[PDB]
Amino acid sequence: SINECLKAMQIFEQLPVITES
Amino acid sequence: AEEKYPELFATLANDLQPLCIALRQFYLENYRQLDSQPREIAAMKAQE
Amino acid sequence: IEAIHELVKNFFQRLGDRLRKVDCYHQVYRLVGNDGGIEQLLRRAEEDI
Repeated sequence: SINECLKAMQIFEQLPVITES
Repeated sequence: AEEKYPELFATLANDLQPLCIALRQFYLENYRQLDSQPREIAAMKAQE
Repeated sequence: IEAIHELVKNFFQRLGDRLRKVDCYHQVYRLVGNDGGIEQLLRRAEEDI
């Protein structure tokens, strides 16, 4: 949600987590 | 209204990364640590 | 031997703690989704040293 909120104006993305395996 | 305003959010994200970076690292280390241990009883019993 | 272990361990943890504040560490993490193996290589080098 934080990334989506900033997606509208700024491009500074955060670090997600996926496929820990 | 077009330069200083967006910068406030930009610095906010830059100040959030230093702590979000640590939480991810801590969880992965613990999560992958447990996966090393066996799951089946037969393997676990032999270890003892 | 006992004191040497402490010396090396303290140095590496201090190096890592201060390495996460410089731009170079989080610029890459900003650009990609993974650390790039810094911790894995750093841990391996520390043990070898």
